[PDB]
Amino acid sequence: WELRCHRLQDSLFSSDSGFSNYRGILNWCVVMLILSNARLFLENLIKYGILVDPIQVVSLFLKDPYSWPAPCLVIAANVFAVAAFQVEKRLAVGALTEQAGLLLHVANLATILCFPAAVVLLVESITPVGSLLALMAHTILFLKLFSYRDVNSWCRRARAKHTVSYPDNLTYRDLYYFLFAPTLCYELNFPRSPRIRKRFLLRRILEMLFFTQLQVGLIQQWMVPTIQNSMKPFKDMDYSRIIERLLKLAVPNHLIWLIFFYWLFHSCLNAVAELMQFGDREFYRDWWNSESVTYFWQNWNIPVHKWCIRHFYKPMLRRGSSKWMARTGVFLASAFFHEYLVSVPLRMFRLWAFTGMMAQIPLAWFVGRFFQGNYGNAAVWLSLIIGQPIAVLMYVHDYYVLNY
Amino acid sequence: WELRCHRLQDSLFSSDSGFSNYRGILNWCVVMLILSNARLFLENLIKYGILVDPIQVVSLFLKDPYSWPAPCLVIAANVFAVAAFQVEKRLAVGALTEQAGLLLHVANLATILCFPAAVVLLVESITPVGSLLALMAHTILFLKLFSYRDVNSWCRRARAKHTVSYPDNLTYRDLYYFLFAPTLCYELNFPRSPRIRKRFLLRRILEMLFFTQLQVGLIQQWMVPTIQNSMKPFKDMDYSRIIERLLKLAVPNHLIWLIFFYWLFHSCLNAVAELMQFGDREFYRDWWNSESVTYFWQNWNIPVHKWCIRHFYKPMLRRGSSKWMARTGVFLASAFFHEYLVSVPLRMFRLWAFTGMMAQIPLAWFVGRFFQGNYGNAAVWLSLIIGQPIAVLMYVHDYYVLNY
Ligand SMILES: CCCCCCCC/C=C\CCCCCCCC(=O)SCCNC(=O)CCNC(=O)[C@H](O)C(C)(C)COP(=O)(O)OP(=O)(O)OC[C@H]1O[C@@H](n2cnc3c(N)ncnc32)[C@H](O)[C@@H]1OP(=O)(O)O
Ligand SMILES: CCCCCCCC/C=C\CCCCCCCC(=O)SCCNC(=O)CCNC(=O)[C@H](O)C(C)(C)COP(=O)(O)OP(=O)(O)OC[C@H]1O[C@@H](n2cnc3c(N)ncnc32)[C@H](O)[C@@H]1OP(=O)(O)O
Repeated sequence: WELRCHRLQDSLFSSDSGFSNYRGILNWCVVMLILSNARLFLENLIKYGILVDPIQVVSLFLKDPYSWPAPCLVIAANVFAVAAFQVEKRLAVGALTEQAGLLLHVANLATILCFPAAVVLLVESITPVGSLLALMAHTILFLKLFSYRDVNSWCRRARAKHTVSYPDNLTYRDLYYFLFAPTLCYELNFPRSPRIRKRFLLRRILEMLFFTQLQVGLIQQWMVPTIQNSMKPFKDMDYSRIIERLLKLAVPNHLIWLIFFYWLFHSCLNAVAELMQFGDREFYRDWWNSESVTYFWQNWNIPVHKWCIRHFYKPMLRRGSSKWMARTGVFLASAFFHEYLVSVPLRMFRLWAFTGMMAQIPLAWFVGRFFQGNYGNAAVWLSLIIGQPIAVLMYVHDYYVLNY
Repeated sequence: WELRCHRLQDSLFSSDSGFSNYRGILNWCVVMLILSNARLFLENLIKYGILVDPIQVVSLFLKDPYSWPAPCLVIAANVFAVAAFQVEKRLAVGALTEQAGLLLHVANLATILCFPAAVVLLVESITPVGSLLALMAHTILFLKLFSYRDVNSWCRRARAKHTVSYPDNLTYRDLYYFLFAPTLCYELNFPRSPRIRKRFLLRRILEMLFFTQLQVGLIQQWMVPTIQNSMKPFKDMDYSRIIERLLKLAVPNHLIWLIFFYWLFHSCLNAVAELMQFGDREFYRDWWNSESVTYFWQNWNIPVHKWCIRHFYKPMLRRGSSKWMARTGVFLASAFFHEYLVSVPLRMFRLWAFTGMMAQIPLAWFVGRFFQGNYGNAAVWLSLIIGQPIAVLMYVHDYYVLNY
């Protein structure tokens, strides 16, 4: 019975092991967060929720609507929605010329982009956090209407040669189901879930509330005191002081962005999809396992990646153009939308976001051409800390100092 | 081109996805620890390492050896090692009766267990942290010598009917290579690595030093102030106060035990195995992914599990006994060794460790019969926080209060 029991192996944590199953770490983080903050979350939940008076605020908005510009914009987006729908319904039956339809759709999209920006920059009575919601609603509406017109154009061009054909997909039910759906690519037959899971909805709502409380606590107890150490704007300040102050904020800002990602792309979108019985719930991929910046940029946001691939990248390639030109176009569009979403709601136009997005390129080349394995993943995790979140934190800090 | 792109799926974080690859979380923890504590680690490393004078302490021990009982015990363990080796070498050639050899081996093992305990309980000049090292060395020596005599007995009984046979494996080189090897199961041919990786050794030493500094910082900045809030012993204290105080210490104690596991079972053992070119490096398995307490107890420590299975469990089953009796025997041996390793170095004999190990049973039954999936893993992670680490923390706290 002298037989052997040892054999060449390697410990699980070592990179040469090829081990990947680490769900226990996630469950540990959840258990630690709950054990540490459950009493405070319950206290704050009772305190705030005992003041829940939605009828009060609804009536208040109903007494004077012209004093709340952000919900008025979120409501007026439906005018552009109905305009695009009417253009499409006339294009199907009505013999409206395709060039006229294209021109009207381009006008509708340009107005969708330009109207909220004008109303925000001109009306000084709108808060810089409802302005962001209005601008996000209008950006999402712009992308969704682009996809809508594109898919309907494809189906129309096809028609010249349990399931729904082309002309019977133009209804307000389908259009509005698409407008509220957690996706930016239009289809005629969406995949559906069998039923609404109430425990799933409850857990998602609890996650949303808990991470909201956690983010407010993080901000008000870690970043506001650190900012109030020396309240000066980042503009008109030596680079040494800028870096010295950003070193104290890089970590809590990173945690805030992580909580943003989780409670926005996992819990909120799954709650919406569960309420709507939406089938496809692939809203993200393993960006945390990225070994280069390009993998992270592709896999951190799947809706926008699908949109860029299906309506912006591949149509541009099919018309004849090098991949470099299409990548440059995507880069410029992303920079423009970063500006649209950051500078406009704050009315603060600096060169920080642009140079951040620019310096993101040689960093990507370096991480791709020098690091590999777990060191590439560490370099990506480090680039997330001193990358674009810093360029947004500078804006938010300068605004909080200049305006309070 | 109206074809579809959506399909029924589920987000990666949801338990219904079946996703497991989460190495990015580990790399994130490492990057965060480094970014947060690198300056302090470098400062403390410079400060302490500029005092490195090993020749000084070696000479000091050489001037008066009778004043340092712990290294004298760690040195005197070699006497028992050589005694067992001589018994075996005489059993091979020398016609020593097998019953006499068995009796001498039993006497040697009983002395291995009883001598350090007596020297510790009788000599009051030994520190309660060198006492633990001596007791651990003698426990490990006891287990290793048990395995040695068992394997040699198997090979001898077989003999009555690149590679090494039985009689040519009895040498001081092989015995001492086994004694320093990170394993408790003896073999005649160990698997070997091809070469010593210097970068691997450097990273393991750096991990050891870094986690040592981190643990000292955790203790001296989180648990010593919390203890000094009201310095009273856990004995002669109301249960309400006991639980109220343990609630403030459950978390840092858990983090301390996690760092213990990592820097002891991964970095230290891999450094030793790399210095010795040891092949098998499976020192642990995915205990963090456990869905019941039994899986965790089996997979958290692979050396002791292999020992219990190969020399204690299976030999007991082959002689005829129900599985319940063997499990009870393992439980009693583990309780005895917990006492031997905790109570003796502190000279403090209470009923806390025994009732902790006892209450571990109905907790295991409950977690097995009620929870499943990620909830079982959460229950196991919660049982690790209020389980045995608490029963060791009570001992250490009472000692630190009573003695300083
Ligand atoms: C917005 C809300 C945010 C909430 C909080 C989120 C937290 C996230 C969590 C944690 C990180 C912290 C936050 C870090 C980041 C913060 C950034 C902001 O917040 S800015 C704010 C404003 N928003 C933007 O400015 C848009 C940002 N970008 C995006 O949303 C997308 O990720 C985007 C637009 C970048 C996706 O675009 P693509 O990179 O997928 O596009 P293509 O270039 O077409 O990629 C396809 C790739 O495949 C290759 N390819 C080649 N042949 C192909 C083929 N046949 N088919 C497909 N691909 C092909 C192509 O060459 C390309 O790869 P090749 O770049 O060259 O390496
Ligand atoms: C020591 C240094 C620690 C440093 C820090 C570590 C940190 C760790 C990290 C994080 C957690 C925090 C710390 C929590 C824990 C702290 C506890 C202490 O520190 S106490 C201190 C003193 N030491 C002890 O008292 C020993 C503790 N125990 C151990 O070391 C082992 O894990 C031990 C002895 C429990 C392993 O024994 P088995 O459970 O493997 O033994 P069997 O019962 O034979 O298991 C085999 C199983 O397979 C089944 N089986 C059935 N047929 C089989 C067959 N044919 N072959 C094999 N198995 C079979 C058997 O029925 C059994 O499973 P069925 O229990 O019934 O569910």
